[PDB]
Amino acid sequence: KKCKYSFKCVNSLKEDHNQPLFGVQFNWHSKEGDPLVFATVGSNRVTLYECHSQGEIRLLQSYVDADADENFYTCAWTYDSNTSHPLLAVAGSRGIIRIINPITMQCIKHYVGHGNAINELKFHPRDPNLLLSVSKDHALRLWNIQTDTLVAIFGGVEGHRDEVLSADYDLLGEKIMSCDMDHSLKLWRINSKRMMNAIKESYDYNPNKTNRPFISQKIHFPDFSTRDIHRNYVDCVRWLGDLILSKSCENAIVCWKPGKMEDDIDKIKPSESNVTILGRFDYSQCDIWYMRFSMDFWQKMLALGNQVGKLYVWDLEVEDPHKAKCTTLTHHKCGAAIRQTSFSRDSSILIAVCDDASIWRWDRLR
Amino acid sequence: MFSSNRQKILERTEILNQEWKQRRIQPV
Ligand SMILES: CS(=O)(=O)c1ccc(-c2cnc(NCc3ccco3)n3cnnc23)cc1
Repeated sequence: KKCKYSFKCVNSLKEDHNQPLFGVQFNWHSKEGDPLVFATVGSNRVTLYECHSQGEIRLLQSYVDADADENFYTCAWTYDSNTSHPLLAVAGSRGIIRIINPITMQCIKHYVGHGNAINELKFHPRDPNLLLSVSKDHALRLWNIQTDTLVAIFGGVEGHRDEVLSADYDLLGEKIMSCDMDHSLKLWRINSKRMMNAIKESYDYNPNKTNRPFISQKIHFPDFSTRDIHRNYVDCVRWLGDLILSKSCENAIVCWKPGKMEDDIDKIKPSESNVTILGRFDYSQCDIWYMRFSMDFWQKMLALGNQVGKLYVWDLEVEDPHKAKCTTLTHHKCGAAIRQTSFSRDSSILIAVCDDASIWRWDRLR
Repeated sequence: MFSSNRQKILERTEILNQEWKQRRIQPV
């Protein structure tokens, strides 16, 4: 087979601040029937938009951080498990996580602790309170945003030894794959008895019932590590079932797995020395740092923007990655680096954000 | 590899989708 997915650019706009847009995420927590909403992050700004019929990109709310020198690199949506109220977490150059109420567009609270900039934020797929942050300080941190606790710090002697660029939980939230500037990819199992007990303990913590601080777990050893996939920085990693997708400067998203071809991901030991490359989703001119690929909810489509305004899309249901390419999405007015893309939960819309502050709306044909 | 990995994706995303279907998150 081949890819048949087609899209048409229905709209575009440029944010008035004129600064690079570094991140974009649709709210996948919105219920069926409710409008399709996405957040963009860039400079000290967080902006909410609604995707209307006829291709309209309606500005909903604009958050401006009081710190003019803040540079947001990422955002991630969640919800309050007690009130069903949507929440948006943002972070960047200041190394501070800010939790925004997306209805009032006000910062509710912030998490200080990382010793440098935050590159990525990911919420656990089953538990909306479990927030993972990845930093230029060489560590990953797991936070419980309901009890305001630091659950764990993933770092130390066998942790990343350079700026951590990206991380992803697997579909069921049992494990994390992370990657760094020093070409290393590391696995951290969070379904261990130690991690499961730390999560339970973070739920029981309340500073009003004790004068003692909550003790975070210090995870110094990953459950697998490799520097034998890419030859340079790895700025984006995602799970594809039990397989991994990661990219470097090579103009390809590499599909690989820990161990040999037949090895089960859950039988992989921390001393595993083998790795297997399965295939490559190739593209052009995307060899500058901080360019992220995305997938739709069902993981049927893969997308990546490049440094000259082209949006590559692949069909993940075509076995051979070399043959999975969709028609590349281009526009004569879209010539700036596309930092990140986001599909709506139903995969009907694909949004791209650029270095020139522009937003591009691509609607999928049936 | 591809076929069994695709089945793992289908099954695991369907669990996430069923969990989402039970939710009524307030719109923005
Ligand atoms: C000189 S410029 O062109 O204004 C410019 C261009 C790019 C960036 C920049 C963008 N994204 C992330 N992180 C998110 C991320 C994406 C993949 C992994 O992690 N950063 C961290 N440090 N810098 C950045 C900042 C300034």
